[PDB]
Amino acid sequence: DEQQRKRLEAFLTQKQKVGELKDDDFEKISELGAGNGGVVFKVSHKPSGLVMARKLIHLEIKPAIRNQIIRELQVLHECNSPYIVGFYGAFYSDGEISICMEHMDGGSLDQVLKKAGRIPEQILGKVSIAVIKGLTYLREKHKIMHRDVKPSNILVNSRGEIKLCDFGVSGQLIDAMANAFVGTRSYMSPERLQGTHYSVQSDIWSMGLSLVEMAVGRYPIGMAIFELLDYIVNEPPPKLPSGVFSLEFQDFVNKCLIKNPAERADLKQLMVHAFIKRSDAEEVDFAGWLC
Amino acid sequence: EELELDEQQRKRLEAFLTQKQKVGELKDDDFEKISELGAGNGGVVFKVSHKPSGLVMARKLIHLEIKPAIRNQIIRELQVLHECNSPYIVGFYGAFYSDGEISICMEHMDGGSLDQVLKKAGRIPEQILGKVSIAVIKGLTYLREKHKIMHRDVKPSNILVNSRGEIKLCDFGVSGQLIDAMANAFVGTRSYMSPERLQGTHYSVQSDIWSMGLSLVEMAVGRYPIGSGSMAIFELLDYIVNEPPPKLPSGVFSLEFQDFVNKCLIKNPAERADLKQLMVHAFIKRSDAEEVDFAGWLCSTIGLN
Amino acid sequence: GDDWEVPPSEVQLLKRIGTGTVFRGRWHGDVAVKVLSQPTAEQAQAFKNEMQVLRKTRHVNILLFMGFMTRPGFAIITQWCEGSSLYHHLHVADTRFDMVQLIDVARQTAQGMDYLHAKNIIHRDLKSNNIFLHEGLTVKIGDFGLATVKSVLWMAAEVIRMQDPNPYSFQSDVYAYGVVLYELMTGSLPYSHIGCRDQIIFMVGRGYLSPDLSKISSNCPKAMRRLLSDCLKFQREERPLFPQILATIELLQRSL
Amino acid sequence: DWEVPPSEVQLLKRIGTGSFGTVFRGRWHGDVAVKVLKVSQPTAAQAFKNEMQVLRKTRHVNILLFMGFMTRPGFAIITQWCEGSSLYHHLHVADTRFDMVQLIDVARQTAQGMDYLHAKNIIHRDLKSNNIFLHEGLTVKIGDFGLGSVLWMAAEVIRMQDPNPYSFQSDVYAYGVVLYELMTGSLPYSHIGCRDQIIFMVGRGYLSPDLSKISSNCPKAMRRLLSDCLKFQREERPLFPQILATIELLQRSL
Ligand SMILES: CNS(=O)(=O)Nc1nccc(Cc2c(C)c3ccc(Oc4ncccc4F)cc3oc2=O)c1F
Ligand SMILES: CNS(=O)(=O)Nc1nccc(Cc2c(C)c3ccc(Oc4ncccc4F)cc3oc2=O)c1F
Ligand SMILES: Nc1ncnc2c1ncn2[C@@H]1O[C@H](COP(=O)(O)OP(=O)(O)NP(=O)(O)O)[C@@H](O)[C@H]1O
Ligand SMILES: Nc1ncnc2c1ncn2[C@@H]1O[C@H](COP(=O)(O)OP(=O)(O)NP(=O)(O)O)[C@@H](O)[C@H]1O
Ligand SMILES: [Mg+2]
Ligand SMILES: [Mg+2]
Repeated sequence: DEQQRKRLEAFLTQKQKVGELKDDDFEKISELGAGNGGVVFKVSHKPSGLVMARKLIHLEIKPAIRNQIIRELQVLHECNSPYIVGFYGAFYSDGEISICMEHMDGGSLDQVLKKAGRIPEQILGKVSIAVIKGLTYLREKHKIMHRDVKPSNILVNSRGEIKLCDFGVSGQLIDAMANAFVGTRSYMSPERLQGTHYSVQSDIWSMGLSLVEMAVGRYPIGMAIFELLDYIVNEPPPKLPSGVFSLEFQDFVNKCLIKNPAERADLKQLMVHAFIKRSDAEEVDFAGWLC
Repeated sequence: EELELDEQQRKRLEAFLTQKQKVGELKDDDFEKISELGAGNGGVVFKVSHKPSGLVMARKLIHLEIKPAIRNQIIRELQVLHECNSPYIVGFYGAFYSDGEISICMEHMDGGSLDQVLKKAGRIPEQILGKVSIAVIKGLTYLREKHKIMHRDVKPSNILVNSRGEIKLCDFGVSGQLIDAMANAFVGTRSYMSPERLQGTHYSVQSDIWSMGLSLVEMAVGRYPIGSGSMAIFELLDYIVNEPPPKLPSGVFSLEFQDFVNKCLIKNPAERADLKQLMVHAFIKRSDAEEVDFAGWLCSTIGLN
Repeated sequence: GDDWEVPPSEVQLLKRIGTGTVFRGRWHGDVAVKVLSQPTAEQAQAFKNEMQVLRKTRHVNILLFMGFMTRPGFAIITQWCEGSSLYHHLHVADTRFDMVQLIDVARQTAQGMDYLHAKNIIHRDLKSNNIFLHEGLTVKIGDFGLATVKSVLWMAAEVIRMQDPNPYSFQSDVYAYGVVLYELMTGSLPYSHIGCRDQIIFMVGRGYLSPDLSKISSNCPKAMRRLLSDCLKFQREERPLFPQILATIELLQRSL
Repeated sequence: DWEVPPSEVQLLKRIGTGSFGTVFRGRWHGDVAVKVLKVSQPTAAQAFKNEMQVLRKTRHVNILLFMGFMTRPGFAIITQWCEGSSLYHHLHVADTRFDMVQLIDVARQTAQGMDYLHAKNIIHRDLKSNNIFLHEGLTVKIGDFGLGSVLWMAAEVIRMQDPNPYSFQSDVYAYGVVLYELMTGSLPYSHIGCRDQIIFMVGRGYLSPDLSKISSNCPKAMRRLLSDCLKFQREERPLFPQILATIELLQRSL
């Protein structure tokens, strides 16, 4: 819309004064969080005067494989969308890869969920819309996937923006980050967990599991990680309780957690679902609820 | 005159040389150990059987970490011992190198060394020591006249005896390289070294004469006479150079024997007696005339080892 | 025990090597200083273990523990190894190794692991990154921060499941050694194209995925392929122990 | 604990017999060296276990790796197996070609190991080129410490009169003779055939190594360090913190 068009042009104007990023140009502000393969810090870039989120990923790889990943992410320069986090640059230096992106002062919904206890349904409707629109942008404009939808990768800011991050843009970085330690939680669809055949329908599963988690404030499957993986493959999916949440939102997560990817809803069906069109009509003060 | 052999001596020497011809080349695999005869600062001696000929030999093994050329030169210099044939010198069969050990195969003496006999006898009688003094003087004279070789290591452990009554010398400096290679040694416990050599003079047989006299005193009283009580090698080396020489007690031993060791223990090598004066000394002249059954005393009174 | 503590005044730190954090240092010569500051009640028991495990190791194929520091924080001092890790030689620098060398590195790694197991030590974290080729010749096994006394690419299935009685065992170390064998014989890491991490976890844990032994080099002998596959077996009960691994390697070495 | 059951160890070829015992190449989790001590009947025993507690204090790359001990059937020490030769063998037997940069490196590594031992309150008591192994032809390994040959013995050790004849300084003098071997390529008193003469003179001060054989390529600071280590009075000899620092500062100024 008019506001989103102005913010994107404003971000593109600030992005033009960035250029090349090097290690010596930064000063760390604070540590935002760390995960299975990376740690994120709030940094100040003195050459342009911009605050950014700097993700550091450690990788000992051959020189050719290292050069491939750096330019495999330059596609992010074309991922300009109100539901996708912006991109400044990425560079390697002495075993670690730094990825500079737009700072989100609200953090991830995983951090916001821990403070709120539970995220209200009206807020989750605005969240569901941005995730569907963000995935649709990546599928039609860039013909890739997200591969890693979860509350840890859904970022928010004071201005009320909802954007996504940490999706598969560099394929060998995907294979390189497979050499990682045993994770702590699972958000993969059972067919993704099982074997090779999969599609973008698993992203819908991962946000469906994310919606249920943020709605009740509890990881809904349930243990060591393998037992969780076996539960996703075997047992039926979780669902929200009956009395609390609306049947529209109940029917939304059930069609998003249907185990078969062919019976599960597509991004075209969820766009015109009863729960999505209802919350888009709702006027919710998302910026105020976050701040 | 005194390098001459009697009929029994000349028969035994030709008998040894006859046994020696049937030996030939020596190899490690031809030997089997019978018993260990003893060990020293750097060497160990075994009683061994040479299978091809059936001869019993004494096999001294000396461990040396030296260049292969020095090893070959030591073996090459020990071939002189083939020419050291004397009734007062231990026989020699051959020398070879194997497993880092230079092996010296020599005549076996079933009576052992006088250092072993002294421990059994407590004290060696003067009449026996007279025949010992004769064999050392004649043995040194043979080395100096026939080969111009000095002994450099006269002491009771290197005076060997056998059941036939023979008294022979062993472990003398025939190989100058073996002398140098065995200088890198470990500290000893005793010394029969002359004070002039402990200080730095060029080597002379007068040093061996001192070592003989010091040995005679030890075997006569049954105690190492240099030092006090115990002492370490350096303190003993101090006595030899500074303190006056030792002497036999006056009461029991004859004045001839007392004067014989004193002329051997004069600390100045120029005034010390040489091998010609001691040969015509009263103790030696008296002892050579005495009829002493040494083979009987060794076999019957002491035993064999 | 305390005789291995080193005062910080005696130790000098030089160049930072990487990330705890490792420094090249000086304490009676070149050393490595791993700075693991006020310890939590459990990490003290943890540092009490890596140090206690290291204090029980006296073997040429185990990284030489030299001492520890308690100030400003806990730190471990070891020998300084010259060269690179086996991971660096195989997956970074593309080092030209003969087949006799690869078998020798496999033999030395089994030599160190056999020593650890004889001391009832389960390394629990054997990987190519923790194997150092000192002077390009001698294997040095390190990183005992997870070792105990009695990534997923080197993890056995029973450890990835965490359900079976005593998941970590000698056999779980053997599987990790088997993946190291896969690196030596294939020159690459296992599952080098499957992008989904949890897939690897669930598939390997269930048995639906295993290292692809078709990438084994042509010059790898048949006895080395069987030893490789025997160390990678799904059921830990059938994987051989390091005494048998050593006898197998010493057998194939004896005749080229 | 570091005691090893004798059933776990297989003895192979005998390597040689030293002053302390006989060394065999053995097998115990790889190649090992097993020194079987002299006597078999164990008198007293605790001294052996006390000596083993000294070897247990050493964890240094320039110190021979102690691996374990055996109390049955006799007393035995298990160490790492050094592939290669001793420094004595390299210098006086094989005549190996070393540059001065390598000789000072061996001298530095030997000082590095001795500095560690003395920092651990360990007097070697028997340092010599025979007990220095060039492992892999690269790394110095010092062995047979805290458990000799006259050529490395100080005068106060020869006399055995002064209080505490064995000290750090007696180890320094032994290190000085090793320096003499490295700088001259030969043993001290190369042509003095009488063992007893070599002993009596050195103990009194009348004899000392011949610094005229020191190669011209030897730096002047090394010759001074060598002569300081060979000083007759033990009180005037430098300790290994100074010896090591002197070499390490000299090397930086090549
Ligand atoms: C459990 N999921 S999985 O098993 O499917 N594996 C994987 N999933 C998903 C992705 C990857 C790898 C990857 C990652 C992690 C990545 C992270 C950041 C990035 O920058 C920005 N991104 C978006 C907005 C702004 C940015 F600055 C690019 C990235 O590009 C990547 O490709 C995986 F390995
Ligand atoms: C304390 N005095 S000292 O310091 O001068 N050292 C030395 N003294 C004297 C000599 C030497 C070297 C030496 C040795 C030791 C030696 C040993 C046995 C040998 O076999 C036979 N021997 C005699 C008869 C028959 C043999 F088969 C020949 C030997 O030939 C040798 O040359 C010394 F090192
Ligand atoms: N040919 C031999 N026949 C019999 N016993 C011998 C013979 N040679 C040596 N022995 C014995 O072996 C023992 C040890 O010999 P050895 O190694 O020479 O000791 P050592 O004479 O005291 N030291 P050294 O100075 O080299 O002569 C001697 O004490 C003798 O009893
Ligand atoms: N760790 C070892 N690895 C290989 N060879 C060894 C080792 N320790 C000793 N040796 C060898 O074993 C033999 C005997 O050694 P040893 O018993 O120490 O006598 P030594 O070193 O010559 N004199 P000493 O050390 O005073 O007893 C020599 O050939 C040494 O090189
Ligand atoms: Mg002798
Ligand atoms: Mg030794």
